Amino acid sequence: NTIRVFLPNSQRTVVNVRNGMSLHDCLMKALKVRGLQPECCAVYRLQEKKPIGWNTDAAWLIGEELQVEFLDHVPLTTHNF
Ligand SMILES: *[C@@H](c1ccc(OCC(N)=O)c(OC)c1)[C@H]1C(=O)c2ccccc2N1C(C)=O
Repeated sequence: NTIRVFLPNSQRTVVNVRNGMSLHDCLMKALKVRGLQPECCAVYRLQEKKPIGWNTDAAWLIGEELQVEFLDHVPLTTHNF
């Protein structure tokens, strides 16, 4: 049960989905092997780009195309403690 995921810089990957798996868990490895972390990105369902969260249950998205974008490079609030 595969989902098509478009990535930044014209890249693209297919990921496998099991029931209950979150989007984060479904995409973690496919992003890691391309040098990307979900925490640095936003994800969308193509339907237009509709934003969805990283805790979306990916089983409901089988059959759709998703898109991953980098978050804009703006400073984060300090969290060192
Ligand atoms: C990726 C990363 C990039 C940008 C982030 O947020 C930008 C924003 N204002 O929302 C982000 O949030 C977690 C992550 C990578 C970084 O480039 C980076 C900078 C600072 C802190 C953490 C990170 N990054 C992570 C989480 O790997």
